[PDB]
Amino acid sequence: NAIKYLGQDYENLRARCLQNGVLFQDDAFPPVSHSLGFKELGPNSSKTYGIKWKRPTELLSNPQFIVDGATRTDICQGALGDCWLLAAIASLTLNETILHRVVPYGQSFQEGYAGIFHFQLWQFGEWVDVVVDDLLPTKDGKLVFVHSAQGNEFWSALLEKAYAKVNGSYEALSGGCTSEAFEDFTGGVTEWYDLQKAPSDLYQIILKALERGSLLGCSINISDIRDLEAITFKNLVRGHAYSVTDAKQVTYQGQRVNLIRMRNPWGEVEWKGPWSDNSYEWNKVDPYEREQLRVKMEDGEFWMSFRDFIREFTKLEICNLT
Ligand SMILES: *[C@](=O)([C]([C]C1=[C][C]=[C][C]=[C]1)[N]C(=O)[C]([C][C]([C])[C])[N]C(=O)O[C][C]O[C][C]O[C])C(=O)[N][C]1[C][C]1
Ligand SMILES: [Ca+2]
Ligand SMILES: [Ca+2]
Repeated sequence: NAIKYLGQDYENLRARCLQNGVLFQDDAFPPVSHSLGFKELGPNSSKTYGIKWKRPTELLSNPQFIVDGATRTDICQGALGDCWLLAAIASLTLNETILHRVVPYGQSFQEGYAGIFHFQLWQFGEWVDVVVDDLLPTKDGKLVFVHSAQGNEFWSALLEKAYAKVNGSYEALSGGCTSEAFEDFTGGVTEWYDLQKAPSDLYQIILKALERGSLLGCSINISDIRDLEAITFKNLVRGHAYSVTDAKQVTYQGQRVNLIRMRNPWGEVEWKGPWSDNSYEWNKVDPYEREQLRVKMEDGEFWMSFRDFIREFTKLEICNLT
């Protein structure tokens, strides 16, 4: 059983709050500016000034911890530089077992609610249970940071808060390494691949990792700084963590083509090249494959051929489990 971060005891705190007729407020990560940050989110910063801390039970009549499962569409980045963390959470959702280690069952805004939630992370070389109160940064009634495509769903917001907690503040999550979040969700072994020097069996390596529920992410290095724009001509985001979410082979004009699926943690802004949602390539695969694989939605998720993937992206990270 996970050891308690800082000795904070989720069930004890919950039961005592319920008995005392109050909602939990977390002394270890309180609803004040120092939990937001120190510079860009510091006490005197423009961003801090516009934020008010509110519980989901203050925002909505019917807040829900999980709605239609804890899935990758639940991860929509807000106004924070934590794409790396969010790419990792989105990948985490594809492995049911590890997902629900990190996100324990039995948490609700109804029976037994007392304004406290908990999550398990691999931290300090231990599996640790981290509590948070459910006060969340908001502006004009909406979450400022991560939110779900399902507007009344809060598990991912609360998880991002717990991860901020262990790192000291939300601002502490601005800029990072996808593999660091991968490790913090698994205790696993991380490896990376230079896509410009990809081994000839990389696609098989990817297939196998996805099969076993390993976590995969990818990115495009900015080799100049940003003097060819943050976004590429074909609508990829440079210096930005994507989750790799599938790998499947289609029959394109009678010939197998290896495809790879990825997801922008923004929940929007997608590749517009071959195999993109509106591309013509889909017209030349058999309708069953097209229907299984293609989803015409601005949801941040899209396909690329593996060929185009290894040309466009520069880095692949894989976190392998037990
Ligand atoms: C991601 O794209 C962020 C944007 C970002 C924010 C703050 C600083 C730098 C970049 N991208 C990253 O965090 C990238 C992700 C990798 C390419 C996978 N990390 C990175 O460039 O490493 C920087 C090192 O910083 C670590 C400092 O630790 C002390 C994003 O969140 N984008 C949305 C804001 C638009
Ligand atoms: Ca959901
Ligand atoms: Ca899409």
